[PDB]
Amino acid sequence: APKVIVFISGSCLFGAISRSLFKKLPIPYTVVLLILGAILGVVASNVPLVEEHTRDVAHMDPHVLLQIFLPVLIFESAFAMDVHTFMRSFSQVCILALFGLVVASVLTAVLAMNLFNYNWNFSEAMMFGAIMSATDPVAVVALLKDLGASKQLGTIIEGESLLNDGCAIVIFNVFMKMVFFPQLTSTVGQNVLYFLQVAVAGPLWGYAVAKVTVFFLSHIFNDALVEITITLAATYLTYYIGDIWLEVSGVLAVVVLGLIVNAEKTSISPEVEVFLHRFWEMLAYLANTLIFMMVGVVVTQKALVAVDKMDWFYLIILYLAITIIRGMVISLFSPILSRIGYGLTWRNAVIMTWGGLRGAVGLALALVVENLAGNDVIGSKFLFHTAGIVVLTLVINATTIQTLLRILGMSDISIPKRLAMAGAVRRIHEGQNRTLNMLKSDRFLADADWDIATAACEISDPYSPREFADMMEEARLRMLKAEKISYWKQFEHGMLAREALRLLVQHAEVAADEKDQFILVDDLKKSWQIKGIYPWLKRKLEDLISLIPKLILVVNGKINNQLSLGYDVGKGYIIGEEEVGKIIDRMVDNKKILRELKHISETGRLQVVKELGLLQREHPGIAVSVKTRQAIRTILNHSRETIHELQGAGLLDEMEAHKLELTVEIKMKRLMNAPSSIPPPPP
Amino acid sequence: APKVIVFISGSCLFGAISRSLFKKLPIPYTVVLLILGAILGVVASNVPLVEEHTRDVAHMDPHVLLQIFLPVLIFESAFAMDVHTFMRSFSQVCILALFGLVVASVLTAVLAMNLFNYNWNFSEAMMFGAIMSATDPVAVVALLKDLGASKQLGTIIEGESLLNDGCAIVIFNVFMKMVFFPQLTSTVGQNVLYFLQVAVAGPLWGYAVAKVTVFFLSHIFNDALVEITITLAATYLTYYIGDIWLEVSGVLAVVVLGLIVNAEKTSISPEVEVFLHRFWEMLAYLANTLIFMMVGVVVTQKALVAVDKMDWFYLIILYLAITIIRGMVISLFSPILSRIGYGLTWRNAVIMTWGGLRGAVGLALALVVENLAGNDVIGSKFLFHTAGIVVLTLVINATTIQTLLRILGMSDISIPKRLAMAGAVRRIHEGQNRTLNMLKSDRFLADADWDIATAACEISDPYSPREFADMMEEARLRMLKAEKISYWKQFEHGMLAREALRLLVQHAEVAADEKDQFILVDDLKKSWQIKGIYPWLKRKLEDLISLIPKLILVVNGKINNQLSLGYDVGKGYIIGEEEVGKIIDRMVDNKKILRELKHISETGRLQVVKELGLLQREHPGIAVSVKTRQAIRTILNHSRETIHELQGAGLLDEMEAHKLELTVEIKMKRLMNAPSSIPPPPP
Repeated sequence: APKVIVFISGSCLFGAISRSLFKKLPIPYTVVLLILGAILGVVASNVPLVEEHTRDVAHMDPHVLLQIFLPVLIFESAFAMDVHTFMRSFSQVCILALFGLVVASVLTAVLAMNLFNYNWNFSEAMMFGAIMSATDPVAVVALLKDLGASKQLGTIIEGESLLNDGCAIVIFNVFMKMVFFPQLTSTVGQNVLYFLQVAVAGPLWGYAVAKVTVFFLSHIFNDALVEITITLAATYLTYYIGDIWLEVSGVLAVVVLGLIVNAEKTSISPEVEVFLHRFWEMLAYLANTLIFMMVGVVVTQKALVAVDKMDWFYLIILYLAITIIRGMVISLFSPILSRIGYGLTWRNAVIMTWGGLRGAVGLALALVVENLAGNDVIGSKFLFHTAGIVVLTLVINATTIQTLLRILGMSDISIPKRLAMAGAVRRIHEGQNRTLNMLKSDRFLADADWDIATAACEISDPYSPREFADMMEEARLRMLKAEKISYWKQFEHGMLAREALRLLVQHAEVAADEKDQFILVDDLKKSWQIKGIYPWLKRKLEDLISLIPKLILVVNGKINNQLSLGYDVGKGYIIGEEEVGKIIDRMVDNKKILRELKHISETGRLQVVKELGLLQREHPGIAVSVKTRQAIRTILNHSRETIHELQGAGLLDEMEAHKLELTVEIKMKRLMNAPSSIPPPPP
Repeated sequence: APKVIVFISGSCLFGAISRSLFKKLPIPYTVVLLILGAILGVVASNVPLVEEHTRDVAHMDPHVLLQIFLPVLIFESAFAMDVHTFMRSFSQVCILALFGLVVASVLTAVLAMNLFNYNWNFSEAMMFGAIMSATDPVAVVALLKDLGASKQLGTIIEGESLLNDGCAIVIFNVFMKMVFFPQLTSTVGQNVLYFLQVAVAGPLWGYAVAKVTVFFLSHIFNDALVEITITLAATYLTYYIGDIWLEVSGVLAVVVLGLIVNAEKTSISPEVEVFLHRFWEMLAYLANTLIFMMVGVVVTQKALVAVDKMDWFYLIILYLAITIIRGMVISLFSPILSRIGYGLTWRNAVIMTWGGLRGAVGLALALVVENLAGNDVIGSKFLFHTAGIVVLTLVINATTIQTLLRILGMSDISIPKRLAMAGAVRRIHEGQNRTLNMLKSDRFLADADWDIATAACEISDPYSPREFADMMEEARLRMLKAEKISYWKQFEHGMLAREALRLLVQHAEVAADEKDQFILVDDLKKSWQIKGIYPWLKRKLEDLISLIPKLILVVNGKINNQLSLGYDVGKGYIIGEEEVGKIIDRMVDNKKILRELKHISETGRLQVVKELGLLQREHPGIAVSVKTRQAIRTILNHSRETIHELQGAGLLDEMEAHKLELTVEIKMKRLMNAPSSIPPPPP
């Protein structure tokens, strides 16, 4: 009879209670989860049966808890990313994560040696800084995505969290294997070979197993269960094979596996995408709950017997030191991120310094370094410092980050957003009023109550000369709002891709950020440009042909992936300009500015149609293949709507319409692995 | 560095390979999974590394594998049921499962005693029968659900599998505690006390923890992870507490918990319903794969060293004898089951006879016996017999049940559903042709390929005087087909409950199976039958009043659910008669039979209207509450459609529309937890 099952179920029930009872309060559920873990630990210190449960579960081996709890949390943090905005901002995020992590660990080691009274070494203080610098701000990025326009800020803080966490586990692991396993004395060349093979074969093995997983997932139809099992087995086997069967740090392998799988899901069916997102979020929630309750039990059992007032004072100075260190790192690396196309303002820098929340990854590393130390006091000091810093950072930084988001003025509602929200509230009020008026003249519902129905069905708003040049700017902003709604309408019909929609709306908003310019061509130059090493290798392999067919198929697939996005962007621009020229007459009443804006739209139309013609001429087979792909996708979606309205006509039951939906889903998954470039037909 | 993770990942990959590769073959994936497990066990018998992995995993404690695997499989087998058709046939399937299981275990014990050469006593042979009588026909249930109108017998065999697993593991645990732990000698009074305590406090504890879990799930809004966590923790804690902390039969507790939670999902949000269904199916697949692979490994490592030709002959005649015994059980219990409302015909009798497929439940119990027997030969003979029965039963019974459903004529597709399918194929073909002609005249995809796209867009055929009185019967069948089409069309609008729609279509099909009678009111008046013990309890407690407030609230909620079901059935019949009277003119040309059929429909409508008037006379306030619920549901559904059409018009962005959808989903869940009877207002 195991006690792991009853401890896991009790931790799950306590986590459910902490999530339910602490929704409105700004203190997160993990703090009261750690408090309940401390209460459970002192109950185990009194009661022998709870002592049996806690010695069965909480006093476990570090390696099994590491290799179980890190893959699920790391894969969820890499699978919840938005890969397009992360990859288009990978430069500043990657250099900030790597350089800020190494200099923050160095500064934390130096300040630990200059402040603490323990007789530690430089490598052990570097290990302590590696544990300290690990972050996991789920609540910060949730609040940042709840305030609207800072989507890029949430993207860069999530990418900083993922890369900082992964490489923090990497540096903690290499210093743990250097210090805690001291029987190996090696040369400089073998050490730099080991560092090179870790830092290369992490993402390399992760990319190899990710492409193997993608190749497996693409050729699977009509069973989501195999896809879920293959994803879970690939993640766990990747981490275990990397971390045990070779010497490669497998953390980066799981990070890049999650990033590549998130760059996929075109192959994965959408119901499996929704299931995998919810399933990995649930697994990470269970892992966080188990890690927090285990570290609460172990902290109140064995880390409480050595704490004194000097340790408390060093903990307070440690909190101030890590805040000052993160502020200094961001302030020192601010010109480097300002040198790139997306710089950061001072409010984003402040909310990134205050956005650092210590995480269950750091608690798991603290548990590993606590149990791996033995009976000496150093592991208890590491665990106590990590628990104190995570409690202080979680409570104070959560409450003050809500306060600072309110104060710094980026949480306010936008005036066109507020107007659109008020219009939607008025529209749903009129819709409910006419629904009530229709329900009044019902032969079954004329006797029904209406005051209770109106009280229940009420939705409140959650958000509570030179003049001629000024109205030119107002007409321009109304025109770009019409552009936004036209782009969203053509996205809604299924004619556009999600990434092309995101590119169009980011081009429209950076056009909106200026005074008297529309969505131009110079910001749209980089859309369809396949220019680079790809056509160079394409013409190299075409000269060599006339594994080489596999290489030219891979190059053709990359060219198809760029060209479909460029084709979608150009055709979406055509559709948007045609629609906004259809509706230019209603909103614009002045003929001069009407002809001016129509001339601007016609110039954009002619340049985009000639560049689309040149795009077709430069690669005929690729263009005809992607337009055949768009045609077959359109007619498959029309057949899907035909099946849906046949179910909505009552002529076909749910089971046979489900069979036909399965047939057209098989057809769309077969359309996913289409041939890359059909040859052009003879006349 | 555990090896359970690498064996779990390897088993998951092997199960994925076996499911993907053998999809077209009629051989199930479990047999080739066990073959791969046997090959891996032979490799472990040779290679020391695979020996270490199989020693770490396959040589596990039986109690930990029981309490890990059995609640998952039992809860998924309970949760995958449709609870309405299970509860309507609960008496028949309960007496069939219980009596057939006990007499099959007795006959298998007697057969083993007079057949096998071992000196087994009666209790070990009863344990052998309890292992041998456990059935898991999942693929049979899927095949019967594929075969059209065989819904009732599929639900009967599914509930038979669930209850057979339940009391089979109950009697297995009782006789295993009798044999393998014989140090306790007990009195007859204490033995019957233990039997009554098990057979009562199993379902009692299951019902108590199920109502606690349901009341917890009803008060949880806008988060899913808490609900998934609560469901999984409730299942694990229920099985562990019942098996260990009490002497409760833990299998029956999880059966009752799964059936009660399946009676709900009115409280659970629909996305959480879909996630819970797919997640429990995935957990059951993982448990089944692990059980089959470990069974193959142990049965080729330690349970194949005592095999001989006499053992093989005994196994073959054991298979023949248990097939004969199950057929004899079905034949002898056919009249008792035929006295009830759904009598089993001989084709359904031999389908349920040949449908008995042994599986993971019996394999896990055989593993428990093989580990508990130690070095004795009894565990080896048990595991070899059970594994051989499972593999040959799966192969032979799967192939012969495919040929049996072909031979018996239950795989024959009905002529009107084939005509409707052909009409749907014609409609989707002409829709494909007209949208192809629409795609012909466009400025975007004019240069695209056409022949390959049209070849890929082919939804093919999946299915490849007195006579004047006889054509009146066909017109009656056509008009009841129109009535059930109207019922499904009312279901499309969102006025009918799922159980009300199922009741209407089963009334429609039992009217279709008769000569000259329509969907009458005599078979329809069972829906609102309030004549029961609940109004008697309500009136006696109201006379006591004028904890019992909670009692009358529970009784009021139960009769509120009954009144809601009856009112939905009556209103659905009224709206269906109004619709079929609106469309009676087109499909009827003869005026005399037109007036006759319209008179029948009008008399039925008047009868239903007057008895619903009597029904709302009986309980005014509960009728007010249910029509208030109907009005609130209609207004919120129109609000959801208004948000969806603001999204479809592009006026509202995706995240604010998701926030509004979350708001109306919260209001719908609050409508689910409404007061069951609002008091009527004074005039």
